[PDB]
Amino acid sequence: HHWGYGKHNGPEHWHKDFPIAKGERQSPVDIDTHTAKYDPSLKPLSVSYDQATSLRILNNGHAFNVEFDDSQDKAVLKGGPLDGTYRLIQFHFHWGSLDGQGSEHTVDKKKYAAELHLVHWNTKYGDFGKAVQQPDGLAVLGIFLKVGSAKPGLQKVVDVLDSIKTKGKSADFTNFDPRGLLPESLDYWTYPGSLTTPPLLECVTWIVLKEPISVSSEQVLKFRKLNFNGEGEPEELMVDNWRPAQPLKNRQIKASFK
Ligand SMILES: [Zn+2]
Repeated sequence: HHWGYGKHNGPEHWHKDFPIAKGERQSPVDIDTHTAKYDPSLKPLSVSYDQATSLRILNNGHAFNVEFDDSQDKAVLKGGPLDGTYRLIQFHFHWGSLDGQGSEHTVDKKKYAAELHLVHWNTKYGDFGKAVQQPDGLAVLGIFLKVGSAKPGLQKVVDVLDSIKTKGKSADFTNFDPRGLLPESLDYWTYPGSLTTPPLLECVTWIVLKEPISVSSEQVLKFRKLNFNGEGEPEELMVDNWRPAQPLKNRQIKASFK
């Protein structure tokens, strides 16, 4: 037995192995745009991805992860609600079985077809494993995906998924530029939260972009051909790998824009 997204091991079960699932600053949440508070003391995001060095793409049994070299300040996030410098370590997606679901965050109860998470860790803690133990240890940039026109910058990712169909498989994935995954605007909401997968640690500063990117029906369809299972095991399609919205509790969502 292990946690997953099935009927018998899904989000509603996670609290048994990971009690923090019922904690005070769990993610994702519903962003209520009318009760979000505009904060003019919030700065612009500074995204510096021009020296980013992608290494590998991996099917870890619940998503696929594109990994980056985080040994130096190559791809960093600064500004916004953050204090200090956050290094990009990986990005991954959450998606659905149908176009009308897939995102983790929702906006006035609207679900998007998928959600992209660019995960960064605060360099003052020296390594990722130390960072996740701290309340200001990670920053995650969340980007919604809607189905419309194709996203050209996503296609290199889509074309390599056949080679990592099953859990545990990995492929070399160098020279991918994550700047091709960003929307035009960097307007955002931000709130303190958690990882949305076990161990669900409450160490994340969420930065959710307002503007979705559009991908084609064909591109998201390829996501849905991946497998939760390992090679030689019964085929389980990797779909609906999203956690539903959690209670906001004593938190406020702030907006960088009016
Ligand atoms: Zn995620």
